[PDB]
Amino acid sequence: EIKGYEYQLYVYASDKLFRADISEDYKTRGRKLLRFNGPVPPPGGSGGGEWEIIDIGPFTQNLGKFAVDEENKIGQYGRLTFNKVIRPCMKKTIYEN
Amino acid sequence: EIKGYEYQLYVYASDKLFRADISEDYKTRGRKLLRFNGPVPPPGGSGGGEWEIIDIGPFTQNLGKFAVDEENKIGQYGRLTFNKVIRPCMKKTIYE
Ligand SMILES: [Mg+2]
Repeated sequence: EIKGYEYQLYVYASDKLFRADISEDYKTRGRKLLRFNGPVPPPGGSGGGEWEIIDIGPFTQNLGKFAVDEENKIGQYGRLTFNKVIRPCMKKTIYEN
Repeated sequence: EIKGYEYQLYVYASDKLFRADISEDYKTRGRKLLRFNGPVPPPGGSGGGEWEIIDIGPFTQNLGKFAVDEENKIGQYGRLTFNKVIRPCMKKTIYE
């Protein structure tokens, strides 16, 4: 049976974007702020669309390897070694309108 | 009808966690790194569970208000005024 939930929210406050991580008890509906960090970059890039959770199989792992390979051309964090992609992996599909 | 895709990935590299935002064009299949940011905290808390996208209706807006009200007790960023929660909003279900 459900023990509770964790939520990850992108919340604007004072015109700035933050990531908030919240825990919630199923039985009491009592809530806890786990983390509040930012400002964070907005999700996505261009175009409207709907977000979905996808699995983290080989295709998603190779997207992570792509991202690290590209970042290593930039070098902002030094030379990085890809380890793995973790859940959740989110995908937005953008339809031409 | 499909223009392309965007991905938001949590990727460990050199044992540090980063958020990577990637675009993919449907017609060319080309991929672009939009943003790479971190180190970031891992999503969720301890314990496993399954993630889903939820809507940003009143329940979700009130979670955002909860968060801003709580953060305003500490004040690491000063005093904040809640504006809104945007998409995507993610929910992880934890089972007993
Ligand atoms: Mg959907």
